[PDB]
Amino acid sequence: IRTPTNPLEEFFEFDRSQDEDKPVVYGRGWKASELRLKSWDDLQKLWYVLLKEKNMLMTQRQMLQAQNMQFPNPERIPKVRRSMCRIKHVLTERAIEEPDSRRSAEMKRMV
Amino acid sequence: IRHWKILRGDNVMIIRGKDKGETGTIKRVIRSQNRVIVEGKNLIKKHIKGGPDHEGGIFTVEAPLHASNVQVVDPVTGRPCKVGVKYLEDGTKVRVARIIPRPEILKIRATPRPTTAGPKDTPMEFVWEQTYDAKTGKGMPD
Amino acid sequence: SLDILSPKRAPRDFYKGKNCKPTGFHTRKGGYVVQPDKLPNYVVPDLTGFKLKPYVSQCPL
Amino acid sequence: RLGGRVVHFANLPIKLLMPAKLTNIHEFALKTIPSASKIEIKRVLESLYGFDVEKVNTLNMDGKKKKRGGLLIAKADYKKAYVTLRSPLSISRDLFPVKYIEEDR
RNA sequence: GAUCGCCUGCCAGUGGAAGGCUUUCUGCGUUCAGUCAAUCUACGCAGAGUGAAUCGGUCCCUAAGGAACCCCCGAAAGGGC
RNA sequence: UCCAUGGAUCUCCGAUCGGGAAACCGUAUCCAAGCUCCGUGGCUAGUCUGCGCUCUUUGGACUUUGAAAACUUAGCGAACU
Repeated sequence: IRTPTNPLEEFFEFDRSQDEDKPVVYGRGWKASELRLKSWDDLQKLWYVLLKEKNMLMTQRQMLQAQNMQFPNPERIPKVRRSMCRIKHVLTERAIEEPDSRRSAEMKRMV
Repeated sequence: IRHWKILRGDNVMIIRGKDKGETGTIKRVIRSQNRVIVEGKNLIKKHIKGGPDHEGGIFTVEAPLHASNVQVVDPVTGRPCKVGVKYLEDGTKVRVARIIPRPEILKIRATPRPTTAGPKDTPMEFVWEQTYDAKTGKGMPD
Repeated sequence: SLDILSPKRAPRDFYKGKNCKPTGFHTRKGGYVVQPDKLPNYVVPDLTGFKLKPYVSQCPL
Repeated sequence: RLGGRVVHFANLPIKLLMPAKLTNIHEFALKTIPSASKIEIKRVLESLYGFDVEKVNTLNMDGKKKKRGGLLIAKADYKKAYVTLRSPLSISRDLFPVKYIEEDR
């Protein structure tokens, strides 16, 4: 049950490495085309997802370094950040087109 | 750009070490020291103490040596001086003697790829292009 | 090194700030009139597109 | 163009420190980049995580700068913020490695 | 922890401006500093710490003044208004 | 990873819109011709028929300021010796 109620909880989730396993496999970051071929809404929702993730991760990092000075978790932030980069890039790219007042306010609401 | 002509794994023969005369597969290629580690070649005994990891005593492990001190074997078993190039677009680029062309050992993956996860997005959620645009525009923003 | 000044180390008559917070008049009698107009307001969307988990998969095909 | 500054992608890397070494809390502590206002953090932690904050205050420290002569190495510029919830929230002791590894000592 | 002292309208108290700029605190340590043998700290490492419609700045004004324009004057700079 | 090309973002002072205690604090117009947007008048409601706004963007003209070592050519112009 991975259901984080209590908005405080958002800054973390999922007690890692339960009784006997390494659920330490955490996948790969998004890629250029994989992001290219998506819609605007699901794009920005993936965005805020990455946001909440970057938040939880930085919070993990500094909490651990401060209190126990260990931080066993490996870095996941570069994939999170650079994927935010790619989102922003595909947006700024599908931005340009013919109509002025449309392409403007498109780039604008992006940047 | 081709700064290297000795690849991971391929059979090689020794020169000039304290153990001149031996053939081995190169376990690692340190590109910084211009050096390589070859199986069972260049043994050396480390003293080590380590508390948690049970680093506990003499370890006979293999340490590198300069690439200008190994040369690779052939189906004549010696000198290739294998510099070579056969740029014909029918392959065999690498490893021409000074005759026999080997295109690497084809190891392909150093680290295994995980075959599951929960926290992870199911594979691309099955790449499906999610109506980015199909009718020359749909999926656009408001 | 104590390079360029910064209000943390100055006399009480110093003001630098952090460069982007323009949200009102600047009142005459030493106040501040924060309008509603110039306040950041966000089109953040609801429960997000859920099939989009935080990062893509490594499971080989 | 309804509201002038109409944002669409907020990117303030809010980093909560820890509850007050507690389990049911009225107010807590962020540490963000040194350009996060009160109005901002209010309208964003209301609008993205669904908090309900009342008093938003922000003491503004700086980084731990260590030097050995001319060799100076510094860090970021925190903006430690305190935020006050209208009705206390709770934290389960097992959310993560954190808050039991920590509460050990 | 305890007896004993010294200060109590400019060497010893209280809130602090000017100045310092982590020197405050928390754990670890004692290589360096301490006018010792230092387990101690204003010392090294590690970590945390400063919340303010009302305080003090910000801001409005002007004094002493420094300049802007125009103007006047001077080989150049620039000076004067 | 990496090379080459070409594209995206591209914080601040120096500084050049105003202030400034360098790295910080304050901020477009005019006019045409563009859908949307927001009431207005039409009473004749007829594409139900028409006016006048705005935020914006294009596309102009208004809206405007640049630095170096030595070299050169000049203006000044000294004492030691």
